[PDB]
Amino acid sequence: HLTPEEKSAVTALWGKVNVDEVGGEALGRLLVVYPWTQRFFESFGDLSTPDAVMGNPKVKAHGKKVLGAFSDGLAHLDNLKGTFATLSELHCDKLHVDPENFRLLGNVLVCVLAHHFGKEFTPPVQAAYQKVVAGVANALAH
Amino acid sequence: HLTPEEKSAVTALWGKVNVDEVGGEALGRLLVVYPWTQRFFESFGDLSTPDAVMGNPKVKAHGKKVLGAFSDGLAHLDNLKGTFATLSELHCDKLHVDPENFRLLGNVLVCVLAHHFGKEFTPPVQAAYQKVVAGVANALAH
Amino acid sequence: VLSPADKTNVKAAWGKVGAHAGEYGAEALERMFLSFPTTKTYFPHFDLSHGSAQVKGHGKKVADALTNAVAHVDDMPNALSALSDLHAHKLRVDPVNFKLLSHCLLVTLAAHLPAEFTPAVHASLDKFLASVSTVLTSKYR
Amino acid sequence: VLSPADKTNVKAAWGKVGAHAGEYGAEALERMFLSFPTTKTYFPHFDLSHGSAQVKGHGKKVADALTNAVAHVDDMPNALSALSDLHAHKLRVDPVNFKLLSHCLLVTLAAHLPAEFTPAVHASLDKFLASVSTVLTSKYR
Ligand code: HEM
Ligand code: HEM
Ligand code: HEM
Ligand code: HEM
Repeated sequence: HLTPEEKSAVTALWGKVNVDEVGGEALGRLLVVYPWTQRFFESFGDLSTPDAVMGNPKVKAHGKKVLGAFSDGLAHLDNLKGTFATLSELHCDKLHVDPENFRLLGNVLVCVLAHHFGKEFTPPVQAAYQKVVAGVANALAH
Repeated sequence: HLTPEEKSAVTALWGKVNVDEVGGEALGRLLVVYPWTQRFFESFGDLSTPDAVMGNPKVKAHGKKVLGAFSDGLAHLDNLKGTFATLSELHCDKLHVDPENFRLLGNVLVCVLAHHFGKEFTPPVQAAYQKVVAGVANALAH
Repeated sequence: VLSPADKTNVKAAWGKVGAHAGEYGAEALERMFLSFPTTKTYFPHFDLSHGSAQVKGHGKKVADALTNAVAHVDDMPNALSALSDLHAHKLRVDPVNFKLLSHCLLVTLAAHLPAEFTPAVHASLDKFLASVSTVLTSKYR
Repeated sequence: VLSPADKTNVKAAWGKVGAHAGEYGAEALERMFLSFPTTKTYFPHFDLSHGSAQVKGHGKKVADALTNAVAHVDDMPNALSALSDLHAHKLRVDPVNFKLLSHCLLVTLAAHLPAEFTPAVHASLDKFLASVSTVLTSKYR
């Protein structure tokens, strides 16, 4: 799927991602840009405005776990459907997350990386990350 | 996937489908209701109006082959991803049919069955066919 | 965006539905609950059994709303603003579910009104329901 | 449907793009061709190599059109009717491809204008591009 040069590109940039912040910024933007996804996080408290969403502690703590799982995916790019098997169960059996939403989060994460890295998120680097987030979206769909 | 009672329902109704007509009516409606799909059939001639589309001989002859393949699917409901493997290659390698379109044709076929069978296409029968056309759409996506 | 021909088609078709719009609304809901069971998660306090009087009454409300959407097909954001507040702000219905109920309504109209459900009408009805769906899922007020 | 706040957001953001709209249009096309290579099938007679002058000129045309869509955001069907004729009637572009170019434009604006691309603006821009996309893919004239 990925070329050896694509894998090196994806890896190098991921070494520079703040893993305390990026996950939250992505989950945060998902809730603001596609507001029906707020239904799945009713227990997280106040999600009433963008400023509320982006400052919610529980959104930040949960984005850290989401980004943790993307990291585990980048370490097992060849075996994504195995790395994410328990996680597909959870999103389908307990919640029923329509699989279109997994594709939306992947694309919000690419925007947040663009936002953080600027001119360093070149078209070739973006094209490598689009392959990884499509990978992850497909292994979550149950 | 299907219950033994669902399989019997799906089979009984399919025994009453006109296999010379239904395939064309479905392909015909796909081209009229979702007009960007006309791009994939430029060689078929005049597709300029609904009356033109529904009367095109080449649309009718091609709908017969599409319905032939749905029939082969209903005979191998347990092994759909094998029955359709060559066919997934063709729609992806030679054409690039976006897999959302496979889901649209399946839903147009359910409407045409509704249209032909009327009160006999009960909610339980429809729910069995939705499982079969989702099955087929997924085995075509490459 | 609806063409002028699309609007004539929808007005004529829905007109034929007539005083059966309630029963058609109820049948479409029953088809959606049976074919796509995740949709039941939006109606936890409902009785959703076959022949339920709650589904029958809800199907009537859904149909009356579509009748009104048809009569204000040029000004739909303004005629449906309260439904939009309910579906997009309060219930947070995922937009995928609107495609499902739209399909179940087309199936219901095809099974009951076969002579009206030509390919041209099918195409107009499908565009109408997508446009109604887009107003219901958008927060714009 | 855009809220009044969505419209203020889009006007302010696109205003900041300014005289860079051409270069942003070209970069978005290059991102879409590289990330989603099936889109190249719509441009068979183009040179699509990196730094191509045809892509640069096309990117400028796409950007000028979006500027005009922004200035007529209340009356978009009427301001974009010729583009709609081209994309829906003549080219028959599959609607999925509009989601792809919309994403590549958001990525381009995020990489170049980070201070403007807040979550509120991101949400407005995304709704604007979906609405432009719906007018381009509909036959209504
Ligand atoms: C696309 C990549 C996604 C990944 C990698 C991901 C990953 C995760 C992880 C790691 C958890 C926590 C698992 C645990 O602690 O046991 C989780 C939980 C959850 N995810 Fe996702 N997720 C994704 C997409 C989504 C989407 C699109 C939604 C909803 C629209 C969603 C809604 C949830 C919810 C509700 C939980 C449970 C949270 C809670 O109970 O507090 N996820 N996901
Ligand atoms: C969803 C179920 C579908 C099935 C079962 C199906 C089946 C078939 C079959 C059996 C063939 C002919 C194979 C052969 O003769 O070797 C074929 C060809 C083709 N299909 Fe499909 N198809 C489906 C969906 C679609 C869709 C959604 C499109 C386009 C939107 C499409 C476009 C084509 C085209 C262009 C050809 C080649 C026709 C030609 O060259 O004349 N198909 N398909
Ligand atoms: C054309 C599409 C739709 C129309 C016209 C429609 C119309 C309506 C109407 C008129 C109401 C009742 C309003 C009231 O009494 O205040 C309603 C309520 C509701 N709708 Fe929809 N609806 C549609 C689609 C959907 C879909 C797709 C879902 C979920 C799958 C949904 C879920 C609900 C729920 C949960 C209620 C509240 C029921 C209750 O609390 O009693 N609707 N809808
Ligand atoms: C916001 C979305 C889009 C905008 C504003 C847009 C705008 C334009 C404009 C202004 C033109 C040239 C019009 C002219 O010179 O007469 C054009 C042409 C064209 N567009 Fe688009 N477009 C968009 C999306 C797309 C997408 C998604 C595709 C395909 C993936 C596409 C394919 C084409 C093609 C093939 C041409 C013709 C190029 C040529 O023949 O020279 N467009 N578009």
